[PDB]
Amino acid sequence: MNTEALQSKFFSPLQKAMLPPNSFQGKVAFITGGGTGLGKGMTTLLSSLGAQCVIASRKMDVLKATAEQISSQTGNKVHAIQCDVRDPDMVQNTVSELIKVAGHPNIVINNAAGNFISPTERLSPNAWKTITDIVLNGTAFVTLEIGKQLIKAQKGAAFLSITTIYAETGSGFVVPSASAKAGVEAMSKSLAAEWGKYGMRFNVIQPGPIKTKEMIGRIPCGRLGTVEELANLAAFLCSDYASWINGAVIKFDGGEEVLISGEFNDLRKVTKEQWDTIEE
Amino acid sequence: TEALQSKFFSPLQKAMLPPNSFQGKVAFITGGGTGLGKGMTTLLSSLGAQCVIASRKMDVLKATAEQISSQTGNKVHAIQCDVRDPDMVQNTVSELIKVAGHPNIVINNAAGNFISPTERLSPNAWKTITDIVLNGTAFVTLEIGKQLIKAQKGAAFLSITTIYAETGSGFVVPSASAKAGVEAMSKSLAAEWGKYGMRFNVIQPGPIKTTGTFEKEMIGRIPCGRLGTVEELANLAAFLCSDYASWINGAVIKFDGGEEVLISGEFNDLRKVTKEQWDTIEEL
Amino acid sequence: MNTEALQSKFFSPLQKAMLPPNSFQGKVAFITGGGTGLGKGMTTLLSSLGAQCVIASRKMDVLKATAEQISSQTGNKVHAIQCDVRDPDMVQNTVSELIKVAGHPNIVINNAAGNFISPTERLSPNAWKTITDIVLNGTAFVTLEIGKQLIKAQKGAAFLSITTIYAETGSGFVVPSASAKAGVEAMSKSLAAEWGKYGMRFNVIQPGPIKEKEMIGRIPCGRLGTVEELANLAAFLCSDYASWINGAVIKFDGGEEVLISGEFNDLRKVTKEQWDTIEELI
Amino acid sequence: NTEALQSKFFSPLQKAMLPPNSFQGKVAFITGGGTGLGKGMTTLLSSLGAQCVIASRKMDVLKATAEQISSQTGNKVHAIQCDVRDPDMVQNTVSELIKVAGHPNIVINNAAGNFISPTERLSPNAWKTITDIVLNGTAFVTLEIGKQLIKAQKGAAFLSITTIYAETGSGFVVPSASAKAGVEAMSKSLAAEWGKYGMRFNVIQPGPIKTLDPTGTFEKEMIGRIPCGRLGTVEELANLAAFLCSDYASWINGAVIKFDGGEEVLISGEFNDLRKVTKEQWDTIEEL
Ligand SMILES: NC(=O)c1ccc[n+]([C@@H]2O[C@H](COP(=O)([O-])OP(=O)(O)OC[C@H]3O[C@@H](n4cnc5c(N)ncnc54)[C@H](OP(=O)(O)O)[C@@H]3O)[C@@H](O)[C@H]2O)c1
Ligand SMILES: NC(=O)c1ccc[n+]([C@@H]2O[C@H](COP(=O)([O-])OP(=O)(O)OC[C@H]3O[C@@H](n4cnc5c(N)ncnc54)[C@H](OP(=O)(O)O)[C@@H]3O)[C@@H](O)[C@H]2O)c1
Ligand SMILES: NC(=O)c1ccc[n+]([C@@H]2O[C@H](COP(=O)([O-])OP(=O)(O)OC[C@H]3O[C@@H](n4cnc5c(N)ncnc54)[C@H](OP(=O)(O)O)[C@@H]3O)[C@@H](O)[C@H]2O)c1
Ligand SMILES: NC(=O)c1ccc[n+]([C@@H]2O[C@H](COP(=O)([O-])OP(=O)(O)OC[C@H]3O[C@@H](n4cnc5c(N)ncnc54)[C@H](OP(=O)(O)O)[C@@H]3O)[C@@H](O)[C@H]2O)c1
Repeated sequence: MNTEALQSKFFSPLQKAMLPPNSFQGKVAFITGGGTGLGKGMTTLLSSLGAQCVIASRKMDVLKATAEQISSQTGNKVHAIQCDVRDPDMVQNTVSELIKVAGHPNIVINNAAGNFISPTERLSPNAWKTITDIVLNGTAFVTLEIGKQLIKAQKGAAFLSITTIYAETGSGFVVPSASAKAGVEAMSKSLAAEWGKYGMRFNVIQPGPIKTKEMIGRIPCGRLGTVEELANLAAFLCSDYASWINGAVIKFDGGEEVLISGEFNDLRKVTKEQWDTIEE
Repeated sequence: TEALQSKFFSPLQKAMLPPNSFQGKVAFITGGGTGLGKGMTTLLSSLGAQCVIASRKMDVLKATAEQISSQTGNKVHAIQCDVRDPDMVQNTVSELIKVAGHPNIVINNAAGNFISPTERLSPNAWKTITDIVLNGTAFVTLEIGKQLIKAQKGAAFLSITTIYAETGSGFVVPSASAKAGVEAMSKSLAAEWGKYGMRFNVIQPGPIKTTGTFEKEMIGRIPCGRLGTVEELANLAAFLCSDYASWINGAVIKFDGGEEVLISGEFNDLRKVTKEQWDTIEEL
Repeated sequence: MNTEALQSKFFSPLQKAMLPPNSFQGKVAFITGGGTGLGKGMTTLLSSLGAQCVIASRKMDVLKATAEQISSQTGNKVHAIQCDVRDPDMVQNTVSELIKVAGHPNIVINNAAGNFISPTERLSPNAWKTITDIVLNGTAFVTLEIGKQLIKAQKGAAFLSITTIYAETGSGFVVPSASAKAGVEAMSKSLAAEWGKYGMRFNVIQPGPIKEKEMIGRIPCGRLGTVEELANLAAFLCSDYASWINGAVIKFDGGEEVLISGEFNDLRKVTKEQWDTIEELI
Repeated sequence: NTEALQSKFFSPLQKAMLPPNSFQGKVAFITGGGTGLGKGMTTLLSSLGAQCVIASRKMDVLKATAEQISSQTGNKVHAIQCDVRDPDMVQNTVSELIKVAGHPNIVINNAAGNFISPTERLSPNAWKTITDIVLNGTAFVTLEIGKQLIKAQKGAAFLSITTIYAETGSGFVVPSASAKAGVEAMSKSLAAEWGKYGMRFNVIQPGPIKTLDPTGTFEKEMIGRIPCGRLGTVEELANLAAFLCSDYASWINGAVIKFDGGEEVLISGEFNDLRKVTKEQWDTIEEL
C-alpha cells in the first residue's frame, strides 16, 4: 500500500495504559503544568495507575477543575497547588504544601513552559526574560527546593523534564525557548551526575508535535503524536523499571528530528522513475 | 551514600509489559544466544513473541533456544549466521520468513570488541570489528528491509550500541567507530524508511552485569551506584520494540546508570571534595 | 622522549598574531568582559590587528585601565563603556554609544560571564538566577539589541560566544553556569539560522582551562591553553576568512573533553607491561 | 535584497590567510590530494612552503596535479598511488612517504566515495565499498602513520574531512553517513588515546562546496537552505584546513568544525521553515 497507509498501520497509536494496574500505588508525583495538555495526560495516567498526584501552575480555576475531573475518573486524589514556577517563594510554599498533603515526591515532572513564535528581532528583552524565567529558572527553582528537601529527608526521586527537539539543535523563531530548554537539558545531565549519591536520577523527553497542519510531511511516522503515547513514555521513565536510566534524553517525535536534520532527506519526494534516471 | 543507591535505584527484574502483549509478533535477534541478546529473547518470548535468534556458535544458540522455549511455551528458532557474510544473512532472513514470518521486531545486538592500545591492532583486527558491528548490522538491515518493502510490511528496529559510540574512546577505537556508524545508520533509516512502516531506535548501554576490585572502581563512576541488569535492559528494549512506542523513531537512549554524564562533566571529579572541605573553599 | 616531552614538543603554543598585519582595519569589534583575561586578550589582538575595539563590563576602573594599556601598546583606540549585561536599559544605551563613537560593529564577542564552583545544594535561588542573568540573558540582551540595530542599518556582523566544554555535557558543581552556557549555544545555533538573511553569522568556542596539576593529567595535549592561542581562533572566526563559517561550535581544550568523556580512557595509565599481561588473559 | 546583504557580508576571501612560508620544512600527506577539495588543500599547503605528498588510486590525475602545483609554487609535490582500502598498499605508501619526504607533520584523510541512492537499491557490496574507502581507509592510513610516528617519537596534526550528515545521519547517503560518523568517532578516540604521543586529531564537516544539475536550478534550491546564501569555496575550506594543521592550533584537539554556511543549523531547526513567512503575515499572527 501507499506511504500514508503503511504509516497508519505500522505506526498506529496505542493509547491505553501500558504499565501494570496499580504499579504506582504508594508513590507521590509532582507535575508542573499538570492542569492542561501534556501535564494533564501524564497526571491522568499516573493517577489512573495509583500515584498520589500534585499538580501546579498559575491558573487555579483550570487546575482545580482538572484535578476534580481526574480524581473522579480514577478514584485517586489529585491535589491542586497554585504556583508560578519563576517565583522562589511560591515554589518553596508549593514544595512545603506538597510535602504536607501527600508527602515527599517520588516523581518530579517539570513540564510548565511558555513560548512565543515570533521573529527574534520582534522580541523585547522582557519577552525573552519571561520565557527564560519560566522554563529555565522555574525548573531550576523547583529542582533546587525539592532536591534540598529530599536530601534532608534522605529520600530519592525520579526527575523528568519535558523539553523539545529544538533544545538540542536550536531553532529560529523560538529562540528564548530553545535557549532555556537547552539550559534545562544541561541541568538534567548536570544533576544526574551530581545527585546520584542522593538517590536522585534525571531524564529528559524531547517531544515533537503532539495532537492536543502539514508538519505531518516532516514526520516519518506520518501523523502527530498523542498525549497518551507520551504519558506512557513519561510513566516508564519515572517507574522503578527505569531505576538505572539516568542522564538520558529521549526523542519522542515520530522521527521528525532525524528527518529534517538529514542533508539529503529533501529527496524523500523523488519518485521511483526519477530514481531510475538519476542513477543514469 | 550507598544505602540511598541501594533502596532508590533498586532494580526491578520482572516483566513490565502486560502478559501476552507480544502474541502474534515475530522477533529476530542477532547475538540472541548470549548475554543481553538472551535476556531480550527471554523477555520477548515470555510475553508471547515467536523469537528467532542468530549467531555463529550453533551449539549455544540451540541450548539457549531450547531453554527459553521450555520456560515460556513459545517457540524460539535458532539459525546459524555470521552477520558479516551477506550470503549467510540472505539465507537467515529467508529461513526466518519461512519458519516464523516477516519480523515485526529486529534487534541488532551481535558485537565483537578488542580492548587494546590502538597501536597494537593489526589492520585485520580493525577490519574484523568494523565487519561484525557496522557492515553486519547493515547487511541484516538491508536484506530484512528489502523483504519488508516487497511484502508491504513494517517493523521496529533496535540497535544496541554503547555510551562510547557518541563520545569515542581510546582503547576501543574500532568498536567506537563501528558503533558510531551504527547509530548514524539508525537515524538515517528512521528518516528514509518511515514511509515503509519501519522505525529505528538505539540503546547505548553502560556496564551491565554479565580479585573483584575492577568492578568496585567502575561503580565509583556510576551515579546510580551499581551495574545494570540484563532484565532492566530487556524491559527498555521490549518497550522500544512494542506498539506503545510506535511514535518513537530515531531515538538514542542511554541506559548507563548515569555513567556518561558523570565522566563527561568537567568538574564532576569534585565529587570527592568533602562537606568540611567545601566550607574552607566557600570562605575564599 | 617521554609523554611530557612529546606533549611539550608537538603541542607548543604559538603565542604571536596569526592573521595578516592590519587585516582588521576598518572593522569595529564589541567585546563584553573585554577588560580582563580572555576578553582582554581577544581585544589586544584585534586592536593590534587594526580593529577599533569597544569593550564593555561593570567595573569602569579596570575597563579604562585596560583600554588605555592596550591603546598605548597597539596605537589603535580602544573605547570603554560601563555596562551590566543583565540590565537591558544599560545594554540599550551601551549599543547606542558603541555606534556613536565607533560605528556599527562588524565583530560582536559575547564573553562576559560569572561562575560559582559549589555543590548545587548550597546554591540559593538568587545565586542561580545571577549566573543565568549574566550569562544567558546578558548575551541575549546584547545580541537582541545589536541585531535589531544591524537589521535597521542593513549591515551584517560576525558574532562569537565564548562558552565552555561543559555547556554540551552538563557538569556537577557548575550547574547554573552549564545551563546558561548551553542556552547560549542553542541561541547561537538558532540565530545563525534565523539571521542569515540579515548578514549575521553566529559561532561558538568552548575553551577548556586557560592560564592545576591534577588538571593536566586529563588534557591529552599535556598543558593548559594560552590566551593568545584562544585569541587567534577568535580572530580567525571573526575574520572574512571565516565568512562561510556559521553555527559552528569549536572545542579549544587540548582534547580534555574527548579524554574525560571516553569510557575506557581511564586505561591511559596502564603500562606497556600490564598491556602485555592484559592481552594474555583475553 | 537579501542576496545583496549576504553577498556583501558573507563574501568569500579566496586567498592565503596564514603567513608566507609558515609551512616551510613541514611535510603534509593528503589522501585524495589530486582532485576537488584535496587539490585545493594541497595547493595551499604547498604555496605556504610545505613538502606535500598526495595519494589516491589514479596515478595519471595524481602526477598531473602534483606537477601542476610544483610548478605553481616551486615547492615539491610527490604523488604516490594508493588504494586506502588496501592495508598492504597503505603500508608501502607510508614507507614511501617517509623515504621521499619524511615523517608527516600533517595528515589529511580526505579520500572518499559516495552513492546517492535509496537504501533499498544498494547491494551489500555497494554498501561495503563505501565503508571500506571512507572508514577502513582512513583507519588504515591513520593506523600505519601513527605506528610510525610512535616508533620515531614524532607527533603530527591529523585532519579528517567528513560531512554535516555524519553527526545527524541522512537518508539516501546511508553508507557514507555511517562510515563518516565512524571516522568522527575515531578522531575523538585518538585525540584522547594518542595525545601522549604528540598526535592531535580534528574534523571538518563541510556542506556543499562549489565542485546531476543540468539546469542550474538544483544548486539554486540548495542555496535556499543555506543562511550564508552561497556554496562554499575550496580556498575557504583550505584555509580552515591549514589553520587546523598549523602550530597556531597546537591546542585544538578532538574538535569538530562545521564549515557549511549555516546549513546544518538551518535544516535541523524545527521551526526554521517559518523563514518563508512575510512581515505582514507575522503582523496578523501576533495580532491574535
Ligand atoms: N504539545 C506539543 O506538541 C509540544 C511540543 C513540544 C514540546 N512541548 C512541551 O510540553 C510541555 C507541556 O506543554 P503543553 O503543550 O501541554 O501546554 P503549554 O502551552 O506548554 O502549557 C504550559 C503549561 O505550563 C503551565 N505554566 C505556564 N507558565 C507557568 C508558570 N509561570 N508557573 C507554573 N506553571 C506555568 C500552564 O498552566 P497555567 O496557565 O495555569 O500557569 C500550562 O499548564 C511544555 O514543556 C512544552 O514545552 C509540547
Ligand atoms: N555487557 C555489557 O556491559 C555491555 C557494555 C557495552 C555495550 N554492550 C553491547 O551489548 C551487546 C551485547 O553484547 P554482550 O555484552 O551480550 O556480550 P558479547 O560477547 O558482546 O555478545 C556478542 C554476541 O554477538 C554474537 N556475535 C559475535 N560475532 C558475531 C558474528 N560475526 N556474527 C553473528 N553473531 C556474532 C555472539 O554470538 P556467537 O559467539 O555465537 O557468534 C554473541 O552472542 C553488544 O552489542 C555490546 O556492544 C554490552
Ligand atoms: N578562563 C578560563 O580558563 C575559561 C574556561 C572555560 C570558559 N571560559 C569562558 O571564557 C570567558 C572569559 O572569562 P575569563 O576567564 O576572562 O574571566 P571571567 O571571570 O569568566 O569573566 C568575567 C568578565 O566578565 C565581566 N562581567 C562579569 N559580570 C558582568 C556583568 N554582569 N555585565 C557585564 N560584564 C560582566 C567581568 O568584568 P566586570 O567585573 O567589570 O563586570 C570580567 O571582565 C567567560 O565567558 C568564561 O565563561 C573561560
Ligand atoms: N565537495 C563537497 O561539496 C563536499 C561536501 C561534503 C563532504 N565532502 C568531503 O570532502 C572530501 C573531498 O571530496 P571531493 O568532493 O574533493 O571528492 P570526493 O568524490 O569526495 O573524493 C574523491 C577523492 O578520493 C580519492 N579516492 C577515492 N577512492 C579512493 C580509494 N579507494 N583509495 C584512495 N583514494 C581514493 C579520489 O582519487 P582517485 O579517484 O585517484 O582514487 C578522489 O581524489 C571527501 O571526504 C568528501 O566526503 C565534500
